[PDB]
Amino acid sequence: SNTQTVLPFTGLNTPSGVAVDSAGTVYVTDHGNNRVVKLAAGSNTQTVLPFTGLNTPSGVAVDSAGTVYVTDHGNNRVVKLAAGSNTQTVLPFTGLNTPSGVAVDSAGTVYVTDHGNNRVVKLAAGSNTQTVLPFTGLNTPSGVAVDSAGTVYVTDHGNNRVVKLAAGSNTQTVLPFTGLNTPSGVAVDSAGTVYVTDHGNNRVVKLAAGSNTQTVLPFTGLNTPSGVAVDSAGTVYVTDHGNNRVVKLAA
Ligand SMILES: [Cl-]
Ligand SMILES: [Cl-]
Ligand SMILES: [Cl-]
Ligand SMILES: [Cl-]
Repeated sequence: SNTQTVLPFTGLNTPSGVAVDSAGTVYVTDHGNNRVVKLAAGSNTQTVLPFTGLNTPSGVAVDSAGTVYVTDHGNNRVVKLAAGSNTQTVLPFTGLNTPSGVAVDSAGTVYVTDHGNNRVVKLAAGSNTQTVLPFTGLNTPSGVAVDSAGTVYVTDHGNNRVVKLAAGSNTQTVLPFTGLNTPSGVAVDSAGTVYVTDHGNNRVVKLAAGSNTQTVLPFTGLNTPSGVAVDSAGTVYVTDHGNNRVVKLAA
């Protein structure tokens, strides 16, 4: 599609992350209002998720159980809320510094871009022991995504590039995007196509698995886009950060 739609959220303030679940419900970190909002497909009435004490939250993810995970950026912590629960829990990460993105794989492993420490950390389901992933040379990494094969994709924000690590690998590779400015968000769909918010160029770009030629998606009028998600139908959702809105484009 080249007809973008603005989702009917209301009262957003410089939103920062977006996630979409298997039913098409959209979840947004409403960064400047210290809250997380949720909108079912076809609804025009958002709700606010009952997180507690968030400080300029940045990243959001939703797992197969519908549990919502948020990087509570200003509190140096990651929290999660089971669907229909009113009580969040704090995940047992250690040493985080303004965390910025979060992803969860099919095994429940939680991946976090530990932004201010230039690293990516992960926690397995039920574990208290985080691991630092063997990326190298990251500058203020800003988004993370993980595909069905366990390959981890990271927007290396300060180095204008996207890197990936295959499961079990100790050596990253750089994806062949071109011309990125301070990339923020990243998403990967079931076919392995990688979508990136090219933050400083006000555009969203994508790269099919095996391709060396990116495509620019036909969004218009974006301002410093900040997060991206893709649903099972291939619809791409972007937090249009500087325009206080969320926009989508069917494939
Ligand atoms: Cl901001
Ligand atoms: Cl901030
Ligand atoms: Cl930064
Ligand atoms: Cl910005």
